[PDB]
Amino acid sequence: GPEEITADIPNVGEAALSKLDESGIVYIGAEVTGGDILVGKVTPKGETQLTPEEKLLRAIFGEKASDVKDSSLRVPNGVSGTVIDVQVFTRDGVEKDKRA
Amino acid sequence: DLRPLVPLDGGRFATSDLNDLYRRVINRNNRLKRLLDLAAPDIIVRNEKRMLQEAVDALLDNGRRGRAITGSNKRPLKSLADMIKGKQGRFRQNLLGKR
Amino acid sequence: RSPGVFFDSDKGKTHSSGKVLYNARIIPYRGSWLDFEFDPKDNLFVRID
Amino acid sequence: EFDAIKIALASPDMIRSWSFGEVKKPETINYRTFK
Amino acid sequence: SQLKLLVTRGKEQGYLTYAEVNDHLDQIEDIIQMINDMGIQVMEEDAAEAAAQVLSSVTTDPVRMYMREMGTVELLTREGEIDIAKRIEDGINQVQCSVAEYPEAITYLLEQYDRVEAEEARLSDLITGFVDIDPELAREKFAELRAQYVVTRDTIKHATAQEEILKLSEVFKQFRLVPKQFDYLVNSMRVMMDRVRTQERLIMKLCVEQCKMPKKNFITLFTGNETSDTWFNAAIAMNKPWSEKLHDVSEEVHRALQKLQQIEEETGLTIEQVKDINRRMSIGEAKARRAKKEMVEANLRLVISIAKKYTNRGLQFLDLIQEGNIGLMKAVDKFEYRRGYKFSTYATWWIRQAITRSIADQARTIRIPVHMIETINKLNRISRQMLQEMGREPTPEELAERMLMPEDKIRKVLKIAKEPISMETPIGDDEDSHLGDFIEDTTLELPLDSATTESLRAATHDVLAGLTAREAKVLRMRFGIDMNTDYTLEEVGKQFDVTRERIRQIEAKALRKLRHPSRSEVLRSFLDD
Amino acid sequence: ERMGHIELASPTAHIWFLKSLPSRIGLLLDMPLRDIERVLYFESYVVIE
Repeated sequence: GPEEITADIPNVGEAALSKLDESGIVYIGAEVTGGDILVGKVTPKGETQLTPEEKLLRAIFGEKASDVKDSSLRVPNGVSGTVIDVQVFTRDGVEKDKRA
Repeated sequence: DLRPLVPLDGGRFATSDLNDLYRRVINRNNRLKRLLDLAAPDIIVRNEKRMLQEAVDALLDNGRRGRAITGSNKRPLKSLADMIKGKQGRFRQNLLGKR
Repeated sequence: RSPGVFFDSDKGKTHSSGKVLYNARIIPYRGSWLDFEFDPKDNLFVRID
Repeated sequence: EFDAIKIALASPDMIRSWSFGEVKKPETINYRTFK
Repeated sequence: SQLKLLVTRGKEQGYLTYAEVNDHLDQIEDIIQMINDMGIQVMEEDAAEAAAQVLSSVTTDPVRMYMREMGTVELLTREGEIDIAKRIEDGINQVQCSVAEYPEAITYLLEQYDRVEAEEARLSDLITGFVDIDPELAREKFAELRAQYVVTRDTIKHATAQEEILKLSEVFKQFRLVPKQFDYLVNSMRVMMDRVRTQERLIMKLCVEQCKMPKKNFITLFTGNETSDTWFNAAIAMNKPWSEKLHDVSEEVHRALQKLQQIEEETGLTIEQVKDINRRMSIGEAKARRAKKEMVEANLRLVISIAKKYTNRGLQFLDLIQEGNIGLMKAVDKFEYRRGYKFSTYATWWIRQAITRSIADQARTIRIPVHMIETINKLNRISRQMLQEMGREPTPEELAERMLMPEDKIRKVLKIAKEPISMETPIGDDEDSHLGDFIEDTTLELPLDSATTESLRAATHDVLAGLTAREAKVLRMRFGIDMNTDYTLEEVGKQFDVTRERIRQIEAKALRKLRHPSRSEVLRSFLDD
Repeated sequence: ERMGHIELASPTAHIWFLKSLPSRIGLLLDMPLRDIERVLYFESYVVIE
């Protein structure tokens, strides 16, 4: 299936995003540092075939790995600064985003 | 695996020249097989045999044969032995000098 | 290099006796590479391409 | 643990001993799935 | 001593450019590469005597060798081609009569014809038409061969039979049956002679090739009677010492006579009839084949012309030509001057489909359907006349209204092309790093994530240590732990011997005790929201 | 780790014993390398029996 740019991501804290609006893109202005998500992208994975003793744990606390991975863009090591600009291209025959 | 066909981002792919060299030799071998069950004229079959000797010979190495039979790339296809010798090859570069 | 005519020498290095050859060439834009070249024997010589 | 690296010409029965089958087709993969 | 002198000069000066090696003597490239390792260090501006001997012996481009092969080849004349064609036809007619020279060949013909009359095939698929609309004619004609045979059975007792087996052959010659039925009795006819000839290898080779039997004694004995024991079992009174050696195999090659009488029975008539039948067949057949071989020679000039335009779409030039030849020989079986034609116009149809049906088959590292290649070549051509026409460029939407396809069946094909990159491509930096030197792995377990999991089977071992023997074992039972495992809940109901329902109770009891915060907080560490 | 093999439709000559400098198949059979070359590329026969 296609990839999404949502904000609801596998294992991202509520303040761990802190800089993504509804579209999952950073606000113009928010100072960024090592590891902050500029754009929250997630790509699906179909039936990972997880390990045993992790099936055990996920059955113990009822949690279960979702369908989407964590291929989300992020600021590299060290390089820290401000987000001065954002462009949003889109395929012509496709739905556009709220931030778009 | 040692001659992979890795997927590149954006729909493209990347392979090693060993792949297409193997493919061409298999093509010439299939053709000579088809010729042999036809009992076609010995001229055509002898050209096929010559061509397969050419293909395998350029497979194991590129230098002794006259023209390194390149591809759509305007570079010579990089055969087996070239992945052992030379500066770039496994021995001189990657088997002692490694990250 | 521009198509024209050139008089090279290549001091030393030919015949390894100290002989200084003289190999004149005429590189045109479109055609043949006319090359007059000497030997050690001081007999002029000609090649086509 | 090994020692005394060796090398020699390879017999056709040797080479058959290595493989786990024989390639026949010049196809590689499926262009729709990548299997 | 010309090249011997130049190699002496190479050992003298130690570096020799194109001037000398061009002027001290393709073969040029070959000889320069050879002079490289006297060693001499040749350039462009046990080897010394080894290379000297190989440089003492006086092209292999298979295209040059192929032209030189074709040198003794020349365009054949038009009606001369008709003559070759009629020679081929005479060969096929020799083979036809040969099969009709075999009567039981026509017997199996009637067998197949009855099976299609018993409906074992199609009445128009039993043959590729007769040489003449409705099958009840051709079928009753086949039925004529049925009655035309049983009129022949009256006369092997020989003067009236020999010309009766042929009258159903002369009618036979005016037919055209499908090749599979054609080759079956043929490939059975090929089986027929191998069976009989192998017998004489048991018959004669076990006498003439072992028992010191001169050729005269078998030929003067066998051929002339050729069937009974008068030629074989009478040779053991030859007043010979080697005819005395005809005893140990006398019961064995007599078997080979037991197999020949089978074969005479199996042939229905004398094996020498069947011999010169299929002997005659392959006699003309090779000549017939010889006729075809002659014609294919004088048409490769077409095929080199045909393939002259398909070349640089990623296929070796000698690979185009060989696929070209495959059609050129396949058409020799099919081309018919019986209309009166030039084979030249006929060939390029087959030879065009040869190159193109192959070029879409074995010309990428990822293969694709010809009907998809049908598509890509339809877009790229229809892309031309729209890019050139409308102005800038055909957008896939614009292609959607030229070709009314859904544009997501189109756009997937535009993702189809562009075969993979050579992983030995040289990247920039002038560092000689190839492309493949940066393509990373995805199968690797992240070395930390292995380091994590080693505590997991330790940590779950921790809480599973402080469990009850039932719960500790049943959970290892229920989940895939420390074995080839994951026995289903009925399966744990059997081994623990409690109940398919009761196990889930203690299983529910298992982690409900482990669902205790402040009791199993270890795996609480293995949670990150 | 696995390897595949290929059954060639006909024999063919290894280049390393063919065209290497000392010609491992050259001096294994008393021949000049150009002779076995003419043999290999279907040019002129070589007699046996």
